[PDB]
Amino acid sequence: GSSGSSGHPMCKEHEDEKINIYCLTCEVPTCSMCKVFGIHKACEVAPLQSVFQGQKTESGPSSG
Ligand SMILES: [Zn+2]
Ligand SMILES: [Zn+2]
Repeated sequence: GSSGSSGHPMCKEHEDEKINIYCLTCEVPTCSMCKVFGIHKACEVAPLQSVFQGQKTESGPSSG
């Protein structure tokens, strides 16, 4: 009706990969390998741990 069971979102690229970090730009909970070794470079990932206000992305250049 309205309520129901729901699991955790898994990275689209890696069907079998427990999400480690969460993306902001696109607003999608993706892994880190996709951010450091993927297309999620220009995006802004944060420490899923807490994910407090303010960006924490310094290491890693941003591509077009
Ligand atoms: Zn992204
Ligand atoms: Zn991934």
